[PDB]
Amino acid sequence: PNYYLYGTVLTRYGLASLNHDIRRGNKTILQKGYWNNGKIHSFVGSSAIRWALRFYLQKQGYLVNRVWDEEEHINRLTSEDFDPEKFYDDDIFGFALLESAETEEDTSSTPNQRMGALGMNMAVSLTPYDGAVKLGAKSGREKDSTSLHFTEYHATRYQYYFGIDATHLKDFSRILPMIDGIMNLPKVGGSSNIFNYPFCPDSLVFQWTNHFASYISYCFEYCDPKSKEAKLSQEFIDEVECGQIDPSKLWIGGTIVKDLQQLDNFESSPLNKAHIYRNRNEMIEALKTVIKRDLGLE
Amino acid sequence: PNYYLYGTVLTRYGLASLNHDIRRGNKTILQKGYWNNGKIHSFVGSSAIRWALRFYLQKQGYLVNRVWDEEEHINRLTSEDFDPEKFYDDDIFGFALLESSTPNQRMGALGMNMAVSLTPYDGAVKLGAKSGREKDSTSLHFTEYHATRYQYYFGIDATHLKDFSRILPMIDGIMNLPKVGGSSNIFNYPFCPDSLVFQWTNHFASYISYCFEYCDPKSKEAKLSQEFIDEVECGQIDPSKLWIGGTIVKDLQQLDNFESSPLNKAHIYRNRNEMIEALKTVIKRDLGL
Amino acid sequence: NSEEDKQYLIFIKVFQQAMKGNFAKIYAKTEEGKDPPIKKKVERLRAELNYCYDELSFKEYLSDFLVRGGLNKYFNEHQEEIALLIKKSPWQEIRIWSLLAIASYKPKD
Amino acid sequence: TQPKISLSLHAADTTIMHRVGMTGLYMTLKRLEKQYPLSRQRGGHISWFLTADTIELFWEGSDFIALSWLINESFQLDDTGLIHLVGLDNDRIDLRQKIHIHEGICGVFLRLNKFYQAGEIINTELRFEEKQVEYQYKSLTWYAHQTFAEKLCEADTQQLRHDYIQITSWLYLGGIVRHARTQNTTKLEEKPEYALALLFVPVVCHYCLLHIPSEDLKERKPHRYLVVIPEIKDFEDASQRRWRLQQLETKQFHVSSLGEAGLLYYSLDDIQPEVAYYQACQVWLYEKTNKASRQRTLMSIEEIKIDKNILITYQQVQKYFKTNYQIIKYKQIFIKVNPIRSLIADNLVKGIHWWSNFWEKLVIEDSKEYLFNQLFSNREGFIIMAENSEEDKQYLIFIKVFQQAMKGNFAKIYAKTEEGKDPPIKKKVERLRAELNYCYDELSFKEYLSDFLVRGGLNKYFNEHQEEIALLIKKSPWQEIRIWSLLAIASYKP
Amino acid sequence: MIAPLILYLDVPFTTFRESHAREMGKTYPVPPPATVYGMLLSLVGETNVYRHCGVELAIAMLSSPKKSRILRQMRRFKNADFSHPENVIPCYQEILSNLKCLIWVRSDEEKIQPSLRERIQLAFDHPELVRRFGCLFLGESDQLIKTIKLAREDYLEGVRQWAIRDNRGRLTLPYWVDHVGSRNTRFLRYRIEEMDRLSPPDLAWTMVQSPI
DNA sequence: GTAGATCATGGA
Repeated sequence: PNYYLYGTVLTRYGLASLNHDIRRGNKTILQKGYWNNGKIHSFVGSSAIRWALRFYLQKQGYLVNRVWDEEEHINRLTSEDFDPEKFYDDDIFGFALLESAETEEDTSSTPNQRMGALGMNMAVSLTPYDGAVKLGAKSGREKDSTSLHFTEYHATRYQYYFGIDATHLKDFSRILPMIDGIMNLPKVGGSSNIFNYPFCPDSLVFQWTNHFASYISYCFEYCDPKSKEAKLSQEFIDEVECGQIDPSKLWIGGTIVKDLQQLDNFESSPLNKAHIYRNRNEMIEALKTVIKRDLGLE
Repeated sequence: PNYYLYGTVLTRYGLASLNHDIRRGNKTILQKGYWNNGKIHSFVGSSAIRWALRFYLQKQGYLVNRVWDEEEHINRLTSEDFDPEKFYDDDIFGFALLESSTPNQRMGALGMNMAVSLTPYDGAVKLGAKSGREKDSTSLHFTEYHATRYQYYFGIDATHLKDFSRILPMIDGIMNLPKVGGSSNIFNYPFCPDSLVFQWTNHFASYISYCFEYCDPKSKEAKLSQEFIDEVECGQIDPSKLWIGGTIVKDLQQLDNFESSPLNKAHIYRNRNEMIEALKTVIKRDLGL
Repeated sequence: NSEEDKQYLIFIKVFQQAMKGNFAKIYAKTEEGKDPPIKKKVERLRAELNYCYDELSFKEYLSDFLVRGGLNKYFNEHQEEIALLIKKSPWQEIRIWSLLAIASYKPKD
Repeated sequence: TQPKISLSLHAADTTIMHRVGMTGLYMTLKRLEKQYPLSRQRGGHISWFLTADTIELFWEGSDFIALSWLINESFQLDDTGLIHLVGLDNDRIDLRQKIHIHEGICGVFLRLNKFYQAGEIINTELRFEEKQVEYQYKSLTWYAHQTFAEKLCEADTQQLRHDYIQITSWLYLGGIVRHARTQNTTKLEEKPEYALALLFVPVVCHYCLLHIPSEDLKERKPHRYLVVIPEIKDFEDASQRRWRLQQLETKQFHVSSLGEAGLLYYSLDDIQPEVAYYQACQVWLYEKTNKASRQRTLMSIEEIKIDKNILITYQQVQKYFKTNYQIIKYKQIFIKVNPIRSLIADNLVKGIHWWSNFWEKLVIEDSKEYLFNQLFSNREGFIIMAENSEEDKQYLIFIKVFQQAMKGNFAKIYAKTEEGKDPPIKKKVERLRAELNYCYDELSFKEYLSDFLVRGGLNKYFNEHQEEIALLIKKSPWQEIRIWSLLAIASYKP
Repeated sequence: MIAPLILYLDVPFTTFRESHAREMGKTYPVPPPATVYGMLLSLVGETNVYRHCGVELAIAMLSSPKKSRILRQMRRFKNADFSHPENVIPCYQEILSNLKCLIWVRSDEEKIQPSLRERIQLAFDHPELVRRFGCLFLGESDQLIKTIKLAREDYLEGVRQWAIRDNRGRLTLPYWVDHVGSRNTRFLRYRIEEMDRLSPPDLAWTMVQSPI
């Protein structure tokens, strides 16, 4: 019986210049693209968040094959032959070998590759991006080149969607450290020197279910640019009321709980029978208890 | 363990012009942009605060690689090769040598975000004009100023420091910040903190970024935000890791049912020096200094 | 047209009628000479509108000017709407509308 | 008999590059048939039957001999060492455009020294406006297109291969080998006929130079290359379009946007009112990643679909806006592009208003009024574009209102200032532009605009359109109003 | 005959890279039949790709997705050393935002029972009996599927952009993909016709067959 | 004798 954990997490409001694009003159372009209603939102690549989770796992013991050398700013491999049974990194994020690209099958016999048990979509800004730049002239009378640069930033919240096949894990107990990393995400790659943007969640909609599909990918939206209210999307509530997305499988926490409770008719709403906790730690503890009971981790 | 010092610091009320950008003709425009609920706020760049901290470290006598000549207004490097083991500035703020043995870059322990005006920018301008009836193209001009308090968010990865003891000078500099780059001749805005919310925890998550709000859109009130208070009440933020100091302490203590709130058992000090001393004692105990 | 647009247009017409009344009063006052100035009156009105620095001063000046206008039939027809619009709206927006009404004014031939 | 190579546009396994290659082969075969009327003259008695959308090749004897003859005659090098494609009418084209095409091919297709042997750097001084400018280009002695016939045929039997041929990025643009450690296996493979088509690709596609306006033209010459790859509807149509494009001057191929190049490829097309015009093309951007980059890299691919209205508007823009200037300095011909034309062409391609990004691309990104000064030179084009606007006449009414207000504001000071003390329009317009740039939000900009309108005195246009202009000012976004104020300043007639 | 299974599909982000687009990540406007076939095989948990040859798929676009480019530090096998800087290259990848489409599955030509249509119907009927690994995605592994559900011919009852097999069409989508090189990749030319039909036309059906 | 690794090879 497969067990999947899907989740949409919303980040705190702040000034962000996280992912960036190819530079153009003095401007470091924030990377962006179209989203709902055709407006342009700033993106954060999925590889960025996967790198953040990898670094979280590396930073707290958790023997990993791909070790990030902080001194040399390079990535190193402890073992050339990836071993998902031993390394958290290979078990969760998967790997691809040289022979994986010159053959059609997945074996060549040691496995040729491994599809990562965790997949996360890219993070998008909850609010459409308006052109905002910052001056960067460096101190000193000697005004040569490499000075007077422009940095694009975005003062909104970011939301992203992730999903894990917990059954696909070689070691079932490895899902708990990943959840801890998702909540205690250190830093998603970006200009932390100038724009320190904590990526820790402040609103969650998790779903622990055996269904291969979860219609909760991007449930947070408020639009109305230059704001931070971040209400739950109407279509998500409508899908909850319709009958799909069983409320008993939903886990809602963070600051959205206050807005959900303040809604009228919420006591009789089908969304009421979902596991709703204002405290994210309490909801995560309850969800991890359920996960350990279901996966036999006890 | 991995210890982080997160903090949101609020400045005093005053007239500020510290964040000029590319001027439009005659008038000097200060940096501004959209913020909370769609109004335009004035931002002070985090590089300004980083420069102020660097200058504090230099003035206090600490070994700093990049020495700033006050009389020459130029920057000089004592060692062309950055050595985070020996120099405080290289250890703290990092470096990046980009030109055609030792590493060429460092991530830097200190991470700072932009300083944001607590009050939306109204649009105040000030006219300046050179005295004398002999008037030329550079006679009269306009400078934009803002009467507000600036709040900014910073984070320190203590374990990332090459020398763990270097975190204390950074805290001292934050509480004794020199002039933050601006127009000190005509708008002397002290950037020393008057309200702090610090967090010294081993968990990577922080919920204190920009935790201050205004009671009135045009007022010097600076109350704590309701979201931060709610997150303290619900138990998300551990009160034993919370350090609140400054003038916000009075407003917190006048709150109803304060003695029964979990916010009560947080480290609350009206005197900022006492709060800093207690926090530094805790930090020294935790880091084994 | 939305209701807000309707009230905005009614306010523009109210201000234009008030200017008609004020300029007629001036014309009656300075009948002497070749012709009473018209551009000077508009410049005076613009300067006085720009003099206002806060909500109270601007609204006091606007009410005084509206009363000096006279009958102001468009205000007769729309007591509550225009009164609430003046009381509620930010004074900067009302000044913008007043200056638009000044710019879009046609002197009587 | 039975054609040894058969190529059709209707084949379901072909991509756009394959069809462009068949078009290039069709043009080359037409030119060769004109050059060699009798099949006996051609090596191997190679003969072809060309239709609207089909190419069939017949030859006798060894396949290698006939293919070698066809390929060697198709790709040639003149005495000076320039690439000489017989598919193009080389006698009709001038030396400068031949050099341009050769440089584009060498910078896009022959990026690698593994596929060309370089000769000496030939320098030629052609007089232009009583000035001799020295063009310096890298002459060639061989390129892979010339000797691909060996790769097309078997080594021993000297016959056409019955299997797939592993091709590289010089044949198919972007057909890179991602993993160099798998060079033998992970290589794009094509049938021999499609390999021949990909060989003939470069004839049809055209090359434009992209100018970045952030850097000054004088301070650095352009290096970004744009490849315009058309979508083929018919062999005859595309052949005629390319041979017509041979008319364009070399200075027209320097653009500041991909959409400009895409529209320029179709600029000479004749519009038939009774025929529904529709054409599409792709523009490929090749740009060095860093300063020390050895070869250009494919950075972006933009698909452009043009209709009758877009083509008509672009033709009007080309006719009325200022053409590309040709600044000539010591042994260099710096071609100064028109930013307004590029911006308007990009806006037309994207399907948005032609004034969509005028402010942040014309005032914010202007160093020393370099872009601002061109507005008064393109005033006539601005007037034509506004007059022939497909919709939104209310904003033209607003243009008239703002121009009247500007007239009043300027006339006030010009009456205040006596003769000699009167400043030119340049200083007042610069001050007005700076004041417009000062505005940061809706309230401030609308306040300034309203005060400016009042200071402009009596405004007949505003009076005649009270409700419309008032609603337009109240409702429209302030950025759009600022852009239209800018282009009303540009089209202001003193 | 049994009505063809209809699978509503909603993906926040999707990248259908082109077969010959290796230097830059150019994407197809519409999911190719090969990608949809692979997604369905993943949905039913079928690792063997030759198992369900002969299934016919029809794709109807509920909206025109917008194309965007994102920079990416993608890795490659260029040097033997993993830490060598040559193994990381920056290049653009084109993505599609807010892709909504309806997929028709018809399995009349399958010679192996149970057919793919029956397997999908059974998987949706009893999701707890599906044995599969990983998370369902369309395109890249990180581009998860938001909503995949059984729908009717008129789920949005609006207007549909069908993918019609036209020999003069612009798009060249593959119904079989060779991931090593391009020898075994098989192509077909399509066009996107704006039609108000609630059922796929005859030319809108593509049969997934082996290159042999 | 052949595949993997290594090295050359490119300007105005």
